[PDB]
Amino acid sequence: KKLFLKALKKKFEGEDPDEKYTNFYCFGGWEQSARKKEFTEYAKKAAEKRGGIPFYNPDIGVPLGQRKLMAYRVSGTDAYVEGDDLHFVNNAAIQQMVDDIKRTVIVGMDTAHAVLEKRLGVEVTPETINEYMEAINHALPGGAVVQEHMVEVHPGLVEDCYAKIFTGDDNLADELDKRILIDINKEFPEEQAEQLKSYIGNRTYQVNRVPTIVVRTCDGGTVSRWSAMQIGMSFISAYKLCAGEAAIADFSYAAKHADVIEMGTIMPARRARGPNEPGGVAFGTFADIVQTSRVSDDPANVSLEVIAGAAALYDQVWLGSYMSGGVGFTQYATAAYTDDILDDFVYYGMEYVDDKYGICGTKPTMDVVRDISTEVTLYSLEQYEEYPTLLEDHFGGSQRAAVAAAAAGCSTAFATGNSNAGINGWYLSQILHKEAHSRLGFYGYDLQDQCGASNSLSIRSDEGLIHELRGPNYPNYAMNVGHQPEYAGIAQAPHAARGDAFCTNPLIKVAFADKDLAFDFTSPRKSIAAGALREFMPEGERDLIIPA
Amino acid sequence: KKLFLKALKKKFEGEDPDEKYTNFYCFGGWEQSARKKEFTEYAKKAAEKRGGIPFYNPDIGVPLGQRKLMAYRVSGTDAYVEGDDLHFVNNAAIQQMVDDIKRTVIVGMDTAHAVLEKRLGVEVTPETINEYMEAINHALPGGAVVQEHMVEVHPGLVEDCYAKIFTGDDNLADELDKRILIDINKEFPEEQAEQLKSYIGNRTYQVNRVPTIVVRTCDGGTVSRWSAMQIGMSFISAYKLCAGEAAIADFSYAAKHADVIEMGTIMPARRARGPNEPGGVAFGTFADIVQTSRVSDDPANVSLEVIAGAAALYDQVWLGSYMSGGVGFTQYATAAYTDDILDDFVYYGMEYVDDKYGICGTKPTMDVVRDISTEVTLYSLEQYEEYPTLLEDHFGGSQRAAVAAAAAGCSTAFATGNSNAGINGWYLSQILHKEAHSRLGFYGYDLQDQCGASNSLSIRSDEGLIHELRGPNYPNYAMNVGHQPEYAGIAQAPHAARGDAFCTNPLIKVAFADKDLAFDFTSPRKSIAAGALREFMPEGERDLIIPA
Amino acid sequence: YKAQYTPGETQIAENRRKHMDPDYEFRKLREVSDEDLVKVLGHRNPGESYKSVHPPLDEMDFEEDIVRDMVEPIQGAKEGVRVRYIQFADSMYNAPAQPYDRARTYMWRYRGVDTGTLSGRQVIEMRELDLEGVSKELVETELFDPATTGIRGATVHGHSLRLDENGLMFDALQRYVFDEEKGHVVYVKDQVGRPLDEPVDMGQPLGEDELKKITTIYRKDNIAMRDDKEAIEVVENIHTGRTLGGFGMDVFKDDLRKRLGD
Amino acid sequence: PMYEDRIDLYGADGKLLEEDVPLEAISPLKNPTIANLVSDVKRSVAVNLAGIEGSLRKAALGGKSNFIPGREVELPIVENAEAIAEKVKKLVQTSEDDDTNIRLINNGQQILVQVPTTRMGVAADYTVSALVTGAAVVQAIIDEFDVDMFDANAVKTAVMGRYPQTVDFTGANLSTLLGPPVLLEGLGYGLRNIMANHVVAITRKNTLNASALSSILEQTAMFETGDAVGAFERMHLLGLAYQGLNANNLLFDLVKENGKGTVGTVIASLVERAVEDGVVKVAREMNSGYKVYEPADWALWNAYAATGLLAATIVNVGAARAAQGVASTVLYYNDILEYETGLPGVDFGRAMGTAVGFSFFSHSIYGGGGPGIFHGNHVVTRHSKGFALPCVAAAMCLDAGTQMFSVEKTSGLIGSVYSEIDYFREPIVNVAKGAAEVKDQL
Amino acid sequence: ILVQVPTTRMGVAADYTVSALVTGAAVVQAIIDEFDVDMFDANAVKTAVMGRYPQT
Ligand code: F43
Ligand code: F43
Ligand SMILES: C[C@@H](OP(=O)(O)O)[C@H](NC(=O)CCCCCCS)C(=O)O
Ligand SMILES: O=S(=O)(O)CCS
Ligand SMILES: O=S(=O)(O)CCS
Ligand SMILES: [K+]
Ligand SMILES: [K+]
Ligand SMILES: [K+]
Repeated sequence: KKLFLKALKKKFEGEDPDEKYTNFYCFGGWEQSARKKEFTEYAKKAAEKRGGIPFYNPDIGVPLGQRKLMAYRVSGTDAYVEGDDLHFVNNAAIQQMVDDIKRTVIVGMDTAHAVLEKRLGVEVTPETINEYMEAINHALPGGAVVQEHMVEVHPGLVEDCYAKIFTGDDNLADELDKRILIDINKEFPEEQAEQLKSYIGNRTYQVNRVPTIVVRTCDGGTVSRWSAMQIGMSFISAYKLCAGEAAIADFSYAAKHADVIEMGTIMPARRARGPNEPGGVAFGTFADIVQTSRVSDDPANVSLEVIAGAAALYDQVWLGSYMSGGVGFTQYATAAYTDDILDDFVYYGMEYVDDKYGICGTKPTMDVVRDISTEVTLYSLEQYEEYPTLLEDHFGGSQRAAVAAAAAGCSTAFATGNSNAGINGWYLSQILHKEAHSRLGFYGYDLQDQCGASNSLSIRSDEGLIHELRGPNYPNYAMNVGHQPEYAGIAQAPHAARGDAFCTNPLIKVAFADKDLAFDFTSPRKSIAAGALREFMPEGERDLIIPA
Repeated sequence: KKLFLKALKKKFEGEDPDEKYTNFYCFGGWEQSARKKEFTEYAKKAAEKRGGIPFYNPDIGVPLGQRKLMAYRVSGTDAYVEGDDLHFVNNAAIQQMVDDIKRTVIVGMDTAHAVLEKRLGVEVTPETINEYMEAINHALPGGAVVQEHMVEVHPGLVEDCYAKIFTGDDNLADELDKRILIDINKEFPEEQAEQLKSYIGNRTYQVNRVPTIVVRTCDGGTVSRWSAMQIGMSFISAYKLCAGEAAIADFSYAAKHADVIEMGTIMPARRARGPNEPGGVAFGTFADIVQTSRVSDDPANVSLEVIAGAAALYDQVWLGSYMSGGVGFTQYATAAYTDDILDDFVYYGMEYVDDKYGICGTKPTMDVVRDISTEVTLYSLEQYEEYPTLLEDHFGGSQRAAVAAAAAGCSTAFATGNSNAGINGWYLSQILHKEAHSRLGFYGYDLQDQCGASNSLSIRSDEGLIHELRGPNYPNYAMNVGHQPEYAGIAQAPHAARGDAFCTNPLIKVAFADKDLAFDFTSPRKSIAAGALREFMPEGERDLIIPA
Repeated sequence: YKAQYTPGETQIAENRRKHMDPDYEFRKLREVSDEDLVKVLGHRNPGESYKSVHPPLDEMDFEEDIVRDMVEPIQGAKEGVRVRYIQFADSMYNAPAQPYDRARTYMWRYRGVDTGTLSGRQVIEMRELDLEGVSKELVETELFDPATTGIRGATVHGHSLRLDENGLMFDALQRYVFDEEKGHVVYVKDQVGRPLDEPVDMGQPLGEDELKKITTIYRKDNIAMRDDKEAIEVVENIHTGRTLGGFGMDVFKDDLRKRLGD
Repeated sequence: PMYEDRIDLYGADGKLLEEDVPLEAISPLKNPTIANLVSDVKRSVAVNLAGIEGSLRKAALGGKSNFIPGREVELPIVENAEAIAEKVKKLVQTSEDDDTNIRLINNGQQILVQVPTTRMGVAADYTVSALVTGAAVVQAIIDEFDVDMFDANAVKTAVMGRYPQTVDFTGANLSTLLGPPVLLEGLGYGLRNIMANHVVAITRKNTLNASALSSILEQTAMFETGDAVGAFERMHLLGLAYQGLNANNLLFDLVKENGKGTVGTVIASLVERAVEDGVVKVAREMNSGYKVYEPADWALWNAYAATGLLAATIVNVGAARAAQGVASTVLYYNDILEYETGLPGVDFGRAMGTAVGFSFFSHSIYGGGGPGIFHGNHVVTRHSKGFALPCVAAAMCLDAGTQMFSVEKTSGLIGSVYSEIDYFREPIVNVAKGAAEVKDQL
Repeated sequence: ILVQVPTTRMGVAADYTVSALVTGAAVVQAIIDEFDVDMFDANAVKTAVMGRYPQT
């Protein structure tokens, strides 16, 4: 039975789901909505503060709710909410996810430890490292360690700020303080733990989480710098160095350049941003940030959870605000993580692949890509044709294109273990979709779509790139909604199918295996749902330093 | 009698101000401080939320408060606070100042109106403009105007978001809705209003203030884009255009490129940031953002207020966080706006200049620069020599260098009406300061100091530039504390002396003459002091959408 | 050529010249054993051999470089000894040595020097062997008042503060204490704050009156900068030369003429 | 000639190479060796075949501990380096007769690729050499081993890294002495983008050849930025001649006469020589007896001061055999020189200003690093217009092993690839050759 | 004025920005020399020719 039928039945209560006809213009417009009513009341109360500056007013322009305004089920959850509750501005959980990614940086410690031993004649032991890790959990949130008459940051404002450590060296891990250790053997299933440790080797890393209030006041480019400053201070403190000598410059260079792992890379001038902004986050990097891979062996579920997180990050926040703004792109994104619609299409594709090829059962070929992409696309289109309330749900073509193609692309990757085969399948799905419905998406939806087949397997300059390393700055992808969240899913898809511990970076994967993060990356859907119900507590609020 | 003597007396209560000897090691360390005891208590309570991860701990590293830990008086106010209350993370007023600058963009309306009339055959009247301004005050904060089934932004979260209009056309201004008008004739003294209009002509501009919660979630580069999107939506709505036709692209191009006035420009890759981040804000632009010029005829007062705001923006936030981070640079900055110390030096310089040359009484020559800079520097140095509690106050050389040279530089500008003469005076002060005390600032304080004289009046490639247009990305200036805030003062100084309505851009000056801004830009000192006392209410808090 | 060292017509300027003038021998005011010196430095144990950072120069093989081999390496570099540091705070109340004063002195008088000047501290980084030789001279002579010259590698706050009840400079870590019985300054910690097994007696503070005579800082209640018009004039001359050079159009007028010629 | 200045060119060994040469014969605008050098800098590309092979084998793609499990490709690339190099030649050349040069490095573990000047001539900037070499290596490898279409994009990624998701070639296995212009601090800074350690590795740690190479690139860049235009041109030429090319053996002799000296004694020697040569004269005497000096020739004084600067660097850092003191040396050479004379320091304070920041950022927490990683396109050391970085090159030649970020660690492969190019390795003798070739044509 | 910078200058420069950079410096100095612009006014001429660079 179709996975979306439950949600459709509750969304269109008391309506014949096979019926192509219905009643409109009979809901009282915006007054049908509890949320729109709340908004209007708050708008009124606000007049005095605004000194009469006109504000939110439903009588301006379009009269919303001539049709029935939908609630949405966050897929896999019991959260049924009006769409307004999923807007990133209205959803504290979506905001904290972005801030948690943005405020995280990973720094290798082996170079610094080598500096300590070869240049400063200091011996490094688990005991000195534990001392260092305690020092930096005082320094990182803004406490003084060296100078007299320092003023300091209010700890009540930065309780989310901390530093942890992980190592591929099991003997060292046994000696490190459990309070600040990310234990790879504890957090991951055995086979994943072994795979991670084989790529990490006997290397050691700290994971620094800068305060949320800092990245909100400032930006992503602040983070690696903030981290490096307090890494430096902590080494000076814990190892009793000259507070400013030649060897200190080596720590800085390591922490800022040579041994630092950032979440995202810088943008070109036209869309200029520093590191650790959403545009610089590669699809495979985001997939590794999401932690569903280590608590689930269901490849469809792992991919679906990545897409949910990626939808909020890339379409809602990045494209819907950073690169545009206003009412934005909530429903371009929610189409990919509500009402179990995408779930149905993906689980159909996985079943089809499992039966015909086996999961990771065949080398990628154009024959295999065409077979899977066509079948999954056809099936997805037929669902929208068979269920009128489904079509009324994904009322925008772009939404329907992204969802069908995601299912097509992920399935191709499930079969072949190849992400670029996956996106080649994605582009076939799109142009097939176009011929079937004599429509696709919005005005400029398929720019990358028509460019896509040729560039999917290209080896040229700014065309060829393994999909895992593509991201929002890949030229074809730089502008448009309804792609990037799904590309993250396709980057995840072959590795979930293979049961890989990670997609692109083991250090990133391990760095987010941490319960002390505010956002729960093991299930982006459940956290976003909590934010929709206003049950999620974000970091970085300023209640302690402002009037009541 | 010296202007700083009152504050010194309260800061060092019951102590002989001439005595070169005092008692140390007798205060109980950090427990002498109410703020540090508050910090320690919150840190303890935080253990539970942190699951045992170590946190703020005064026993880590240096034992603060071996000396007496000072309170600071915000200059011109009755606020005496511990320095911690002036840290940008602890001060919601400093945070809101940065956000108010960041979330502001100015857009010309004449080009759009020409598109409406010449390409779309629509007539523009004061009435249609009033309709447009009502539409955008619904659309800018995230309300729908054209599409059915739009979700919207909670108005309670974005009450600080609005659009206003100003025009050099008095007849048009008389017919616009006063609720959304910035009235040049009302906000500026008559002669300043005339000067502004002589540059502006009869042109019309809108000032869009994007929601605080948006720039905190995202960044400065979001703002001109957010503005442009909703300008587009509002024109489409108010003028009943096709919702997506060729002429619409002209609006977008005008609002994003051709007719937009941003606060700051982009950074180079090494310190990459989008528009409207602090590093891109030129000194004369910041001087124009500060509004003291239109409420005060005292040139020293106008410059001093600009320096206070600039200290918070450039040293505390930009250099102290964006470009570094951690405990940061609070007192490098506060030296320039506390205890009326800089005030004394500047008012000494102004009186010296007024008596000998007259305000704007002479052409700039090296003779004049040498005379004023030397005199003011000597006087400022002798104060630190004459008052032991003053030297103990500005205990860091960088602080003392910046404050003395600021007085030297502003005074030079007061006499000559030339900002470049002003900074040339600044650099003379610095190397003179160095010879007198056989010290100057921190390790790398005088990079720009030693390069300064030669590049002050240079005309070459990346050396020559009129000082008003210099900023934090001017190469010599890109790295170091204790310069940029003071440079903003020097940029303001000759224009304050001249009684100019603005320093670099009349449009920016008018755009911040607005009582509905949260931060009071007529007096940065008073707002910062209110933030220090936790009496300032910031925008963008999320209490409405989170648990209690 | 007869070197001038620095401009100025006051005793402060003269004191600076004497510090820089290599033919002027520093007056030795006190005795500090090699062991106590090594102890306060806090880098190594007295009696142990110097540790290397790289092999000795003769055990390494170099390609021919005439220019390099024209420069005599210091002993510590010959032996490949690690680089270490010593760091002072100098009270602004007429400490006998002052930060840029130190740097200019070192670069005239010592070889293979890395020195950093700051308002609150002045540091030397040097081959440890040669560092110890240099450091002895820096603590035994008139360049060192045990009361107003603090040895400190970190937490350096104090140069700008009032002196304590016994006339000693502030030290947040109190690496030295006042011995009331003898009236001596005694180091009980090394320069980074590790407690010493056996404290080191640095002797008596110099008098206020003696410091006023020999200090290298200008102060209004002693000899004001304002009184040294010669020094100010030369500072302005340096500033002016830099300004005109940066502008270039006038000082290079003859160069421009040729570029424009024909 | 435009200018009247004549100079004697001396080699790194202190011996006369070419006598009575007009100043413009060493101008970047006239000297044919400098032209050839700049040309080679722009068109030369280092390809790391072993790196490509290793990256492919592990699917270590995009660098910085990126791995993409399941996308591994196994190819015997280094084993077939000669066949690959020949195909790269065919794809990169414009004719069989052009100046394309391919050379195996480290027995084929690496390759030097020199793109023909014809391609450079119809390109806007210099990125073409990497871009074209990149496309050639990718197609050569795919063609040589018949790589499957679905594996082929891994080869592209292995060669050129994260581009175009990144603005540059992050994690790539090819490189060029110049980085992409999109990472430049300032307009026209291309030739300033070469780390001091690269200069040292390229010149095989020979002191004066390193300072010469750095000076040639810096001063040539000053022509590109328009700083060496009109009034300022002669200053930069004299700077190049004296500080970079040991004109009249002044540099070699200041070091020689101060082999057991200090920064102070180098200054004394320099000031004396300047008075002797009429470069500088007493303007007035002060009450103490202090003599205030003034330049008789401003551009020439700056060149003399700049020469004493490099000499003082060699003497003080050479004495330590530890490079960390170079920043300190550059700073106090100028500081002491100014108060010794009342003259403006090197580059009118900008060399000194640079050294202040250079000192800070090589001894603190806020950024920078060891002295070997600095260059003219660095925010810290960009500020002097050609007169500071040659000291850094010289200093790293003299370091005997005190650095973590040493020449071998940062620049080993780079030295192996480019030091074969004779003009790179021994610029002084070859620039003198170029000067002789054109002195009569001026 | 149309200014076409000699290929000789282009040949020893890394990229094409040299032509604007050199022309800019020539025009700035040409104007200052022709009218004997005061030292304190001269930086206004530079700013008029090359704009906000290098703050931008
Ligand atoms: C004015 C444009 C042209 C443009 O540049 N963007 C618009 C409008 C813009 C506005 C609408 C705000 C408002 O109404 O006040 C916003 C929200 C962007 C913003 N400024 O914040 C938006 N669209 Ni549009 N826009 C959407 C969509 C769509 C779909 C709607 C088709 C339908 O049958 O309803 C069509 C494109 C298409 O036909 O494929 C569409 C076009 C259009 N879209 C037409 C208006 C069409 C009309 O007159 O109704 N959007 C969608 O397909 C779903 C996602 C939805 C976005 C909001 C969200 O994600 O929650 C919104 C995304
Ligand atoms: C460790 C360094 C080296 C470095 O790269 N930065 C340091 C330390 C850094 C840390 C100190 C944090 C801590 O103690 O935990 C911070 C706050 C930057 C950060 N990471 O957040 C800072 N300095 Ni510092 N730093 C300062 C200053 C100074 C002054 C202090 C001299 C004195 O007598 O106290 C001197 C430089 C000088 O001598 O000119 C100085 C040096 C130093 N500064 C020496 C440590 C000196 C020591 O051992 O005590 N700073 C100042 O001059 C005042 C402003 C003050 C800054 C904090 C603020 O602005 O509120 C702080 C700015
Ligand atoms: C030099 C550079 O650092 P890197 O050398 O790139 O590590 C630069 N930092 C800074 O300039 C720090 C500026 C603020 C801290 C020092 C204030 S004195 C930056 O992060 O881009
Ligand atoms: O109608 S357009 O396709 O231009 C934009 C839809 S969001
Ligand atoms: O001591 S340093 O000058 O390096 C930094 C002072 S904040
Ligand atoms: K509406
Ligand atoms: K932000
Ligand atoms: K502490």
